[PDB]
Amino acid sequence: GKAVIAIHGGAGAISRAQMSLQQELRYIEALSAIVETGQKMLEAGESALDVVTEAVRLLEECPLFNAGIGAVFTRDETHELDACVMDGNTLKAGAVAGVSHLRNPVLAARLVMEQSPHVMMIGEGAENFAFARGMERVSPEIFSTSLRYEQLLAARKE
Amino acid sequence: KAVIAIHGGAGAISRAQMSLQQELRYIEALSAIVETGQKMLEAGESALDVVTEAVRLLEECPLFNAGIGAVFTRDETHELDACVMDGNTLKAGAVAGVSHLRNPVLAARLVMEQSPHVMMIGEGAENFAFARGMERVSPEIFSTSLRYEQLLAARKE
Amino acid sequence: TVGAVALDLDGNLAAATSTGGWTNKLPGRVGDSPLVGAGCYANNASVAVSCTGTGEVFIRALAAYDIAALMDYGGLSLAEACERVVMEKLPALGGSGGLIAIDHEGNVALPFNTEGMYRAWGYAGDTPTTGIYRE
Amino acid sequence: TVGAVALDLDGNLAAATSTGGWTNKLPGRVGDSPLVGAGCYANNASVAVSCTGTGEVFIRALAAYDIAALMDYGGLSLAEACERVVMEKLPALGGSGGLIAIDHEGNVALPFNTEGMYRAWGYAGDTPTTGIYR
Ligand SMILES: [Ca+2]
Ligand SMILES: [Ca+2]
Ligand SMILES: [Cl-]
Ligand SMILES: [Cl-]
Ligand SMILES: [Cl-]
Ligand SMILES: [Cl-]
Ligand code: NA
Ligand code: NA
Repeated sequence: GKAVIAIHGGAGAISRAQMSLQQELRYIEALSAIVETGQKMLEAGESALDVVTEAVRLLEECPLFNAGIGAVFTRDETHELDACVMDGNTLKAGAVAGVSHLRNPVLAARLVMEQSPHVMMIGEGAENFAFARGMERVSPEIFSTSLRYEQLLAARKE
Repeated sequence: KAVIAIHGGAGAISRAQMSLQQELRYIEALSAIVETGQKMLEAGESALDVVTEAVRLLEECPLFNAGIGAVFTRDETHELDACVMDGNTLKAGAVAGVSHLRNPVLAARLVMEQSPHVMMIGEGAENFAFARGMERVSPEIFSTSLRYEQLLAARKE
Repeated sequence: TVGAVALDLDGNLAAATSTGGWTNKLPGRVGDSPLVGAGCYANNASVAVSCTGTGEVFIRALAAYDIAALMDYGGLSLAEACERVVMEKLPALGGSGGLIAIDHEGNVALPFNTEGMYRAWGYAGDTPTTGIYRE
Repeated sequence: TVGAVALDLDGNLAAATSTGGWTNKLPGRVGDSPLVGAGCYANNASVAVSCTGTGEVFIRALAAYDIAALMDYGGLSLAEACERVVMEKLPALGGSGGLIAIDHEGNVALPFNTEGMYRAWGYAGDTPTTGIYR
C-alpha cells in the first residue's frame, strides 16, 4: 500500500506526574522532526533501507534518546552500544554489539550488511572492521550526558 | 518417549579425503557421547542436564570444533560461542566471543542460572563467569596441530 | 533503545534498532536490539518490526520474528499478531515494552504494555502523529 | 560447531549448541550458534533444535525458531518443517548445513543439505545410531 514510516525512542515507565510539559514538548518536537524527515524521503522515492537508517541515525544523534549520543552508562561508567538493520527485500541484515568507539552504531551495522559477507560483529573486531571500511574512531566520552550520568548515580544510591 | 540427538558439525565431509581410522575415531566419539546421554535420560535426568553434559563432552573431545579442538581465527586466536535453552521455562543463556573459558556451554548455562540475563559477550562475559567462580584458562588450551594445519592450508588457497 | 520501520513506494520493508542498553548494565550484557528476529526483523512477505523493552523476554520469545510468523504461518492480521505478542505472550514471561510494525499492505501498529512509548508515524505526503502516553 | 537436543521422561525439551566458529574467521564475527532462535531453540510446546552450518543464513532465516513456528502456527510435521527449512529455505538464501530436532512427541530428525554431518541419536532404553555421510 501507501509508503509509511514509524519510529520509537523507547518504551517504559513514563508518567505525566513525573514529567513536565517543557520536557514533553522537547520529545514531541524531536519525534516530529525525525518522522517528517523520513516521510519526505519516502515521498521522494528513497528506499525503506535508507529511510530507517537515516531515522535511527537522527535518533542516535539526538541526546534525548538512549542510542548513540545520550546513551545510558554501564555499571563501569562506560558506554556499550548495539544496533541492527534488516532489508526485507534481500533478507540481508547487519548488526554490531558492544561498540564504544563508533559514533553511529546503525551505520556500522549497515557496513557489516553491505561491505562484508557477515550479519553480526562485536567489540574490537567490529570496530577494526569499521575503521578498515573508513569509519572514524571517536572518544567514548562523546556519548556522555549529565542527565544519564545523574541517572547512574541515582541507580547506585538505590 | 525420551530421546537424545547430537551433532559434531555439517559440511564437506568426503570419503575421498577421509581415512577409515579417522571415520572410526568419529564413530567411537559420537557413540560414547550419545550413549552417555541415553543412560542419563533412562535414569530420569533432565533434558537440560543431558544436553549440557553432551555438549560439554563434545567440547572436551578434540575431534570437534567446540572447546578443545576449536578452529583458529585469522589472528591465530580462538573465539568460542555457545547457547543453551530450557523448553520448560523458555529461559536461555548464551556467550559469544570468549577465549578464556574452558567450556562455553557451562558459561552459557551460568548466564541462564546465575544472572537475570540471556546473552553475554567478550571480556564482560568472562569477567562475569570468573566472579561466579568459573576458572580462567590460558587461551592456548584449545589449540591443536590439526586445526593449525587447516589454518595454514586456508592461507595457501 | 530507538528504532524505525518503513514501507517504500517500491513495496520494500526495512527495520533498524539502536541502543545504549540499561543504566548500570553489567558490562557485556546484550539485549534484543542487535539480534535479528528479537529486536529487529524485516521481510517483504510479512512485516518490518523494531522492538523496545526489558530485552531478555524479547529474545526468549523472538518477538520481532514471532509477529512475522504469526502473520505468515498463522494468518493473523498485524493487529492480532501485535495483541498476541505484546499484550499476552510478553507479559506471560514477565516482559514489558513495545514495538513498531508495518506490514506489506501498509498497515502500521505501535503496541506497548508500558505506561509510555516515545513514538511517531506518518504516511508519505500526510501529517505525522506523535505519542508518549497511552490513547 | 556441536550440539545436542533431548526430550526427558518428564516431557521437557532442551537444546544446546557450542562452536569455535570457522577457520580463518574475521575476529569479532558471530554466527548462529549463540543466538536464540538461530542456532539453538527449545520450547516444550513444539521442538528442541541445534543447528550447524555456514552461520549467516541460519541467522537471516531464524532457522531454529522457524522449525518451531512452522509446526506450532503452520501445522507442519517435524519432517515437513525440517524439509522446508534445510532443503528449501536455507539453500535459497545461499546457505548450507543441517540441524538436529526433537518434537514434544519424541519424533527426531537430523536433516542436512551438505556431503556430511557428524551425528548420532538414540531413544532411552534402545541402541544408538551414528552417521557421518548421507
Ligand atoms: Ca542438575
Ligand atoms: Ca530397537
Ligand atoms: Cl578513543
Ligand atoms: Cl584402516
Ligand atoms: Cl496524557
Ligand atoms: Cl555414515
Ligand atoms: Na541519542
Ligand atoms: Na572439542
